[PDB]
Amino acid sequence: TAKKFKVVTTFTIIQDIAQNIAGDVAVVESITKPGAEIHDYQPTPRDIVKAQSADLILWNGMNLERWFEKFFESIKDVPSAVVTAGITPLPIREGPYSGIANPHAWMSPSNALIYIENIRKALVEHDPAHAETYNRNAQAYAEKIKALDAPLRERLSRIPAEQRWLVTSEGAFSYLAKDYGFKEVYLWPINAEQQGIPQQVRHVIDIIRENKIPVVFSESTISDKPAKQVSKETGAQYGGVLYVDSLSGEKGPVPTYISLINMTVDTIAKGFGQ
Ligand SMILES: [Mn+2]
Repeated sequence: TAKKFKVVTTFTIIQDIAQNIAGDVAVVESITKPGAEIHDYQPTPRDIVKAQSADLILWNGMNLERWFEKFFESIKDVPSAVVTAGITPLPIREGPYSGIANPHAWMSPSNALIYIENIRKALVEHDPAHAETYNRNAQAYAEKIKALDAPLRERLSRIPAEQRWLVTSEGAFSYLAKDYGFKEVYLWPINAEQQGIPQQVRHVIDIIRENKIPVVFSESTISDKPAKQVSKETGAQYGGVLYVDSLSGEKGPVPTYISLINMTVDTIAKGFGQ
């Protein structure tokens, strides 16, 4: 066991999934730090160094990392792999990114099985000496992710179907909402320029009052202020922060992809009174 295979991912969710497949034969590091905004991140010369010293670079695609393709052009002789191949996208409904794929495919545990398989195939292709370890690790981790779905689905099914409105800041939850039958309301369709402008807040407030939706949420890499404004002006409580674009630090409450899915579903469920 000389030097371990080095994998660099764009952001922390892919880092944790890939590290579960890598196990002990590869080290996986994320370009973006926990808590950093991932959509419009601005890479630095130190990020170039980190990616250039990798043996393999993984990214989400589906219009997540607006910085990645310009960034990757600076990188020489390092293979890359998009980990969303074979996932059917949901389009963004409105705004300047309307009609392109929503990037947040990982919030569906079913979709995470495809992430796992894409990451497995890339590691097997570019580090074939350890294919047996990657294959075995991916099979074990897929087993965990697959069993994750039933308790979550049952938990959210307790909410009456007609009351299943998921009101968040970024429209980051479309794939989770589809899986578990939530209608989707958000202050902005995808992180970008305009986030909490008027008209946006206005429309969400009207839908809240119309349907007496009991709770609204923010997310961990953006400002909580628009969501707290919406809850102050309406009958909805501020349900807290959901995790979607970033894990927490390793000593934080959301250190892993599994903990992110569980925490986000628990917070939603608690926002509705379990
Ligand atoms: Mn996002």
